[PDB]
Amino acid sequence: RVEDALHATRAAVEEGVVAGGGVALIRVASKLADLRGQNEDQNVGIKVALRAMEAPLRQIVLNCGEEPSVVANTVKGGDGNYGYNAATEEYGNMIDMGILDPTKVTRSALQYAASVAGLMITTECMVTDLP
Amino acid sequence: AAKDVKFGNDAGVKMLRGVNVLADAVKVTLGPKGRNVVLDKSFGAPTITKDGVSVAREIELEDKFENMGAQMVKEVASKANDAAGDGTTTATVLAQAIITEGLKAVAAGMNPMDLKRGIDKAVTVAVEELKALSVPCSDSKAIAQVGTISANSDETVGKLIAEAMDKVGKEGVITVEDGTGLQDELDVVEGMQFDRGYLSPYFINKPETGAVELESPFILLADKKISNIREMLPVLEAVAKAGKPLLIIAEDVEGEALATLVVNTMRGIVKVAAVKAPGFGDRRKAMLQDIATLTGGTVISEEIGMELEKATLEDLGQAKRVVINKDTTTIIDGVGEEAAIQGRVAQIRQQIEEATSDYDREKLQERVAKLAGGVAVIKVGAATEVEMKEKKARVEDALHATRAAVEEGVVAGGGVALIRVASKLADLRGQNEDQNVGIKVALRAMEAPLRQIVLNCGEEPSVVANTVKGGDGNYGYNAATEEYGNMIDMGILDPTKVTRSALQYAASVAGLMITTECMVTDLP
Amino acid sequence: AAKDVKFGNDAGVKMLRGVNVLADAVKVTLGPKGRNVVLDKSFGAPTITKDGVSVAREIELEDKFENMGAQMVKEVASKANDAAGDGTTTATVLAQAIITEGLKAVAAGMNPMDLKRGIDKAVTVAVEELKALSVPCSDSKAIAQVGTISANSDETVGKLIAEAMDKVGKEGVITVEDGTGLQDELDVVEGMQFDRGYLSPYFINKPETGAVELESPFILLADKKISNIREMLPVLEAVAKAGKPLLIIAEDVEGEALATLVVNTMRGIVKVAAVKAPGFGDRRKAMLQDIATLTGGTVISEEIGMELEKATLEDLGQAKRVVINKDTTTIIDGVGEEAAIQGRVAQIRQQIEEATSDYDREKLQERVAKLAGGVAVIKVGAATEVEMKEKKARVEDALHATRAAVEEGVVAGGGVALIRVASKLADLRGQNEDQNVGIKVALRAMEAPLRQIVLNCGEEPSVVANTVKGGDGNYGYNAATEEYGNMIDMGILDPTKVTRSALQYAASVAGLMITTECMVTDLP
Amino acid sequence: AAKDVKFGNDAGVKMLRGVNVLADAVKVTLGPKGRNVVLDKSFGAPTITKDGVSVAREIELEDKFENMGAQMVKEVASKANDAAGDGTTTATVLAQAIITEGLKAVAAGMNPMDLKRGIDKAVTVAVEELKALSVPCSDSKAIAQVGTISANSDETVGKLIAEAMDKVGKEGVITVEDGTGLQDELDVVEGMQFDRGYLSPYFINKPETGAVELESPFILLADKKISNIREMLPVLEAVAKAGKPLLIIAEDVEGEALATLVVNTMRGIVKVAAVKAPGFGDRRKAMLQDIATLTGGTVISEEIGMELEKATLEDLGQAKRVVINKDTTTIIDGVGEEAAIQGRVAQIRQQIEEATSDYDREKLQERVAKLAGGVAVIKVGAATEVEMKEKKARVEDALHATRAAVEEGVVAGGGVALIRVASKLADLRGQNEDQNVGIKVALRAMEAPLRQIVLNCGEEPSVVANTVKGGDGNYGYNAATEEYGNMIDMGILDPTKVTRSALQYAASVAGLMITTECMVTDLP
Repeated sequence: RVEDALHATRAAVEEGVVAGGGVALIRVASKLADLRGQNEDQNVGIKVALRAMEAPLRQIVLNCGEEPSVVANTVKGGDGNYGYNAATEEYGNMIDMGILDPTKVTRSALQYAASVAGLMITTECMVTDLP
Repeated sequence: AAKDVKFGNDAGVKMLRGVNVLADAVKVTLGPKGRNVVLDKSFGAPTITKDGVSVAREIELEDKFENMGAQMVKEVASKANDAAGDGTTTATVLAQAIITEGLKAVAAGMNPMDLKRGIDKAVTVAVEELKALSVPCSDSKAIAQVGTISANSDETVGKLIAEAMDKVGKEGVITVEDGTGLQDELDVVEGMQFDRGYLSPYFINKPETGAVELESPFILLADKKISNIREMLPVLEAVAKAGKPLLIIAEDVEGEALATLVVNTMRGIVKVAAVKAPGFGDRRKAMLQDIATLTGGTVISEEIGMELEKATLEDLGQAKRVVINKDTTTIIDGVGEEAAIQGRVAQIRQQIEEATSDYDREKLQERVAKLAGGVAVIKVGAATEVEMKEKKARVEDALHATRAAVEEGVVAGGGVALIRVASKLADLRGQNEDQNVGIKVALRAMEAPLRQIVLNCGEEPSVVANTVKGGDGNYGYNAATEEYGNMIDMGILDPTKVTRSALQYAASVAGLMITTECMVTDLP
Repeated sequence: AAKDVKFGNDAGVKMLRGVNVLADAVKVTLGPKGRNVVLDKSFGAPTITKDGVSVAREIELEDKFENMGAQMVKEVASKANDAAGDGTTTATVLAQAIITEGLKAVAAGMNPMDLKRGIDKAVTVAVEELKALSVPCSDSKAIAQVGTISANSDETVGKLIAEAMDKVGKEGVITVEDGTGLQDELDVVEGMQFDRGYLSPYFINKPETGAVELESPFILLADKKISNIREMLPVLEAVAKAGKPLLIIAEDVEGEALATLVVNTMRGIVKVAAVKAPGFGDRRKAMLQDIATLTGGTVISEEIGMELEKATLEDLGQAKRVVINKDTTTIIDGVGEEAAIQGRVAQIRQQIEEATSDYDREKLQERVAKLAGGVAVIKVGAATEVEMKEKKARVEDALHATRAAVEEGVVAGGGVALIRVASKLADLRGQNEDQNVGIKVALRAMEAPLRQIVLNCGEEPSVVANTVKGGDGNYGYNAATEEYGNMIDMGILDPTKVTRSALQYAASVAGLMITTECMVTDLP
Repeated sequence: AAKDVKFGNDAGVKMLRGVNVLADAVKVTLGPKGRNVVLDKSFGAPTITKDGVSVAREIELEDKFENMGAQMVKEVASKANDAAGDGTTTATVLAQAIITEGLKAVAAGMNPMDLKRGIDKAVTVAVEELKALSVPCSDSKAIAQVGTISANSDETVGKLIAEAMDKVGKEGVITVEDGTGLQDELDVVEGMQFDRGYLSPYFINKPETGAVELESPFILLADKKISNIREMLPVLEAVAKAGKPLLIIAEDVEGEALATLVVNTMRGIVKVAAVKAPGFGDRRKAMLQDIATLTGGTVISEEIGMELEKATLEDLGQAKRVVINKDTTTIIDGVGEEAAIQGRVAQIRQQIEEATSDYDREKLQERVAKLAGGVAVIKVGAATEVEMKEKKARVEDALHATRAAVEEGVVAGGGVALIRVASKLADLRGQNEDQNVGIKVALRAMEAPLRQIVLNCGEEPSVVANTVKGGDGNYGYNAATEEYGNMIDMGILDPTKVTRSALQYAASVAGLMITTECMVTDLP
C-alpha cells in the first residue's frame, strides 16, 4: 500500500491532481467543442479524439449497471470538477469527494493512446509470417 | 399430417425470433425521422414505403414456429388500426418489448401467470392515467384544429371535417368521395351504417383501403341462411342484365353459394358482395326491414312463404354507393322514399312510447338514430385530378383521426403520453414479487415507442427518455424539430383512443405469449 | 500462446457446466444414505469411495472453460476443510446452488454487483444467526460427548480427547500415534507448535492426511535465507551418513536449493523437508533460539559470522517426530535438556517482568506458552493391528471435530442449522431490488445440503425441507433414522465452525463467479 | 488429465456390460461338464483351459467404464479364493446375478439403499442357514474322506493329509514338496507361519501359485523401518558373495529401498524378498526375537544402538525354505538350535505362569504354538516325474480344501447348498417393499450356480432348479452322473467356507455397484 501510495504521490507532486473516475477527460473534452483544424478531415479527427475522451467514464458507468450516456450527458453539462462518483453513485464535486488521479497519469494515458491510434490509423501495410 | 411439437423455452425462443423480425422490420419507419422499407413485387419495380402497416402485411417467416410468433402479433396489432384508425405499428413495438422482457422473466423462473397479472394491472392503471392526461376534443374550434393537424397543416381539411360533424353530429356517419370541380361540397343524404363486414376478404375491390366499394348497386335483403346457389340464379341473372352490381344482406351466406359468389365476381361475371344482416333474433328481422325501407326493397322471409326464386328486380333495394370493411357496412343515398322512411321513423318513435323496459328503449333509439340520421357526403375539390385524389386521402385520414379524437380526446404524441403515464406508476405493486416484475416489464415497455422515434433521429434514446420522464404533464420531445416543449402546443398529438388501443392490444398478445407452454405445427 | 477469450453469458454457461460436474459428482456422497463413487486408477482395481474430498480431487474437465469453473470451486471449498477440519463437500453443494441461481438472475439482466452485495448480506446475517443457535462445548463432560459423537458413538475416544485437553488445555497441542499394546496411553512431552507449513507440496510423504511426517529427524536451524545448495552439501552428507531424515527451519528456502531438496528427497537420496522460521524481524531470531533450546541445536546466524559449511551434526537439534501441514509445523519430543529448557523459560518469564509494553508482554507470554506447554501424545491401543489403525483414524477425526467444537460450539447437523437460519431471514432486505433477489438466492441455497441429504434417502426433499422449516429451534430431520426430532438430543450435530466456513467459502467463490465478465485460457 | 464422468443409469449400463463379459467368459467353465476357454499368448501356442481363475485374470475391456465394472468384480471375487482356497468363479456368477437383477430394480425406480439392505439381510440369514446345513469335519476318518474327495477319489492323498494333520494339529502348518523316490514321506521340521504377505507382487518367482519361494535363504531380521538402501549394501553384498537368496523381515520396507530391491531381483542380481514383521508394538519386538531364535539370527534394533551397516552374515538367520503369499509367510526348517528353541519355549511358558490378564495369556499361548508347533513337510512320491508332479498338485488342492473343511465343515456341492438355503427363505421380509425385492434378488441369484452347471450339461436349468428346490435336505442333482440323489452320499460337496465366502463377497461388490451414482475415469 505504501509503495503504491508513494508512486501516486510522487506523480501528484509533479503535475498535480485532477478529477477522477473519468471526469477530467470528459470535462476537457466538453470545453473543446469549437476546436477546428486546417480542413474538414482534420475536424473530424478532432471530433474523434473528443468523443473518445468520454470512453473511460462511459465504461465506468456501464460497470455500475447505470445508463452511460445519461451520466456523460449530466457530467458534461456541469462546470469544473463536478462529476459522478461511481463508488457512491451520486454526483458532486470530485475533488471534495476525494476521487482523483494525478494529472500526470491522465495526460500520459491520453498521449500514449493517441500515439498508437495515430500510427494505426496511418498504417497501409502489414507483414507477418504465414501460419 | 404429422406435427412438430415444442414446449417451454424452446417455444419461447422461437416466438421471440418471430416477433423480432416483424417488429424490427416495422419500427424502422416510426416517427418523423422514420426510414424506408423496400418490399419486392413480382409485378415490376419494388415499392418503397414508410407505411408500417404495409410492411407488416408482407412479413412471413420460413421457420414454422417463428412464423407463428409473427402472425400472432400481426393479428392482434391490426386490431388497433381497426378500433382506432391507427396504432398498429405502436402496438407492434409495445408487444416486442413486453414479450422480450416477459420471456426473460419466465426463463429466470418467475411465474408466467403472475407476470401476466402484473402486466395487466399496470395496463389497467396506465389506461386510467391516459384518460386523465387527455385533453378533450369536443367543440367546433378543437375539431378543426385536430383535423388540420392530421391533414398535415391544411386548415381546409379541418374546416371540412368540422362542417360535416356540425351537419350530422360528432358520432354521425360521414363519407368522402371524389369532387366535381374546384369547390368542396358537403351534403346530407338518406343512408345508414351497421356493424357487419364482408363475408370474405375477396370481395375487396379496393385493396389500398382494403374495402369493398360498389356504385349504384342493387341490394338483396333475405331473412334466412343462404347455402344453395340454386335459389340465387333467377335474381343473379336479372341483376347481370341491368349491368349493376349487387349487395347481399342475409342472415348468413355459407360454404357453397359463398365460394360461388367469390369465384364469380373474381372472373368479373357479376360484381357481388355479401354481409351478415345486423343483430340477432327479433332485433334482426326488424333491422332488415329498416334497411328495406331505406333502400326501397322488400324483405324475403320464408316465414311469410317467399322464395328467392320467385324474386324479381322490383324486390331489390338500391343506393348510389355502398362501402364495406373488415367489420362495417355503410349504405349511402338510398332510393327509398322520404315519406316511407319518415313513417318508419314515426312508427319506431311510437314503440319507444310503449317500451316497458330500459333495454327495449335503447335498442329502438339506436334504430331511429340510424334511419333518421342520414349520411354526410364530403366531395373533395381541387385544381387537377392528382391534387384532388391526394386531398381525398388527406381528408380520409383526418376524418378517422378526428373521429377518434372526439371519442376519447387527444394526448401528447411522439411516444410522450406512454412514457409520461409510466413515470407516474413507479410505486405500483401487486399481490407478490412476480407480479411486481410484471408491472416493471409493462412500465419499461411503455418507453419503447419514444426510444425508437429518438433512435430514428440519430439521437441518444436513453438521454431523451430520461429528460422527458423528469418533466411533468405534456412536456416532451418534438422529433420533427428536435426540441423539447409542451407537446400539445407544438401540435404533436395522438387521439387517446389510439394510444389506449395500442397498449391494450400489445398487452393482450404479450400476455398470451408469455403464458404459452406448447406450440403445434406441421412438419416442414 | 494464443488464447481463447470468452465474455458474459458464454463465460457464464461454461463455468456453470464445470461447476455442475464437480458438484454433482461430489454430492452423491452426502449424508448417512450417500452413494458410492468409483474412481479409476492405472495402479489396479478402481477405488469405491464415499469420501467427497477424494472425489473432488479427481475432477478435471476436458473443455478448458468448464474446467476453470470446476477448479475455482475446488480451490475455495477445500479452504473449508483446511480452516475447520470438515465442510468441503457442503461448501461444494452451497456453491452449486448460489451459482446456479446467481447466474440465472444475471441472464435475466439483474446487476451482478447488486446480486453479490445481497448474497453477502444474507451470509453475514446468517452467520450471526449461526452463532446464536450454537451451544457451547467447554466443560469436560461436553468435550467427551462431542468427541464420542464424532467417533461414531465410541465413549472411549471421547474420554481420550477430554483427558488430553484436561492435561494440556483446550487450546493446547495434541497428537495421535500408534499404540504399544492393548492399553491407551497419554503422556506430555517437551515439544512445540508454530504456524508455518511445508515449503513445497512435494515433501508430503503421507498423502492421506496430506502431511509430512518424519521419524527421529535432525533439525537444522539457520537464521538467513537459503538460496544456494553449495552451503548445504557438508551438512547434507553428514546427515545421510547417520541415515536419519532432516528438517530445515530457515528464514526462507528459495528457488535454487529448494528445487534441489524437492528432487533429492523425491529420489529417496535423503528425506528432507523445509519450513519458514516463525514470525518476522526480532521476534524471529528469538523464536529460532527457542526451538534450538527445545531440540538441543545451535542457531547458525551470519551476524555472528557462522557459515552453513562449517556446520557439523553436533550443531543440529533432534526430536522423536515432526509433522508438517499446509500451514503448521509441530515438533514432538525434543532432545533438548530439561535444565536448558527450564532456564530459557525462567529467562523469558523475566523479560515479562520488564516489558514496558502490552504488546511485548503478549509476545513473550506466547513464547513461554509454547516452550513450557509441551505436547500431549495420545497413543492408541487395541487388540489387533487392524483395530488399532482404525481407532487411530477415529481418534484423529474426533480430535479435529472437538477442537473446532471448543472454539465456536456445536449446531444441528444433517443440514438443519443452515435451513434453520435461512427460515428466520425471510424479511431480510437490501438497498434495492436486485440486492433483494441476491438475498433470496443465498437463502434458498441454504436448503441445498438438507435437500441433497434427503434425496440420498430416496425421500421427497421439498416435503422434508418444508416440515423442518415449519418447526422451531434445533427441530429437524434425522436422516440416519428417517424420523423428526430435536437434532441435538439425537446427537446429530456439526461444529459451528464448519458450518460457518462452508457457507462463507461457498459464498465467496459464488460471488466472484457471478461477477466475472471475461475468461482467458489457451487454445486446445 | 481430463476425465470422462458418468451418472445413474449410464454408469449402470456400463458396469453391467463389463460384468457380463467377465462373468460369461468365466462361467462356461463351471461344473463337471464345463467348457474350454482359449487364451492367446504372444509367447507361442494359445492355451486351452477350464480354470476360471486363469480366464478372469485375462479380462480387460476396451471401454473404460465397462472395464471398471469387470475389475471391480474381479478384485472382490478373488478375495474368495484367497480366504477359502476356491470359490472365485462361483462368486463371479453370483455377482453377475445380483448385479443384473439389482440394476433392474434401480432402473425401475426402487431405492438402491433399501435394495442393498434387503440383499444384505438375505445373505446374513442365508449364511446362518449354510452353517446349520453344514456337516463338521473334525476327526481323522472325516479328514481322510474329505481329502480323498478333493483329490479326485485318491484314497492315498486323503491318508496323507490326515497323517500330517495328526502329526501337527488340524490348525497346524503343512507344506507339500517334490518327493525323493516312489514312497511318500512326512516329517516335522522346526518352523513357523505368520500372517504377512510379500511387500510387492514382483518378488513372486512362481506365478502359477502366485507365490515367492526361496531355497536355503539367509534371513535378515531388522526392528525398524527401512527407507534407505545405504544401510543395506554391506549386508546385500555379503549375501550375494555366498550365492544364496535373502528374506527381509523388518518393521516395514518403504518407497526408496523397496523399489530398489524390486528392480535388483528383477535383473537377477540378488534374489530378495521383503515382508512386514508380524504384529505391532511390543508383541512385534518379541515375535521378531522368536523368528530370530528359530533361524539362529540376531535382531538388529536401533534401541540397542545397532546399525544395519555393521551387520555381517553371522547376524543372519537361515532356513531350508521360505514361502510367501499375498497375505502369508512360512519359514521351513530353521537352522536355529534345538536347545535355544526349547529354552525360548520354556521362557514363554513361564510368562504364561505370571500373566495377570486373559489377553496377555492368549497372546503368549499363540507364540508358543508357533515356535513349538513346527511345520509338517509332505514329500510326494510316484513312479515317474510326470506322475509325481500331478500328485503334488492334487495333494496341494486336497490340502487347501481339507484345511477349509476342518474350519467350517462341508455342504452339498454343485450349486445345491446355495439353492437349498434359498428355498428355505421364501418368507423372509424387511423393513419395507424395496427391501423385500432386495431379498428376492439375492434369493434368485443363489440359483445361478446350479443353473449354470446344468446348462453346461446341455440340460434344462430351470427344470433341474425346480426339482432340486422341491426336495428337502441334501437332495440335489449330480452333474457328473446327471442323476438326482443325496449330495452327501454321492460325495459331492464343497467346504462351507468357500460357499459362504463366495456368497458374501459376490453380495459385497453387487451392493456397492448397486449403490454407485458416479464413475470417473480418463478420456480415451
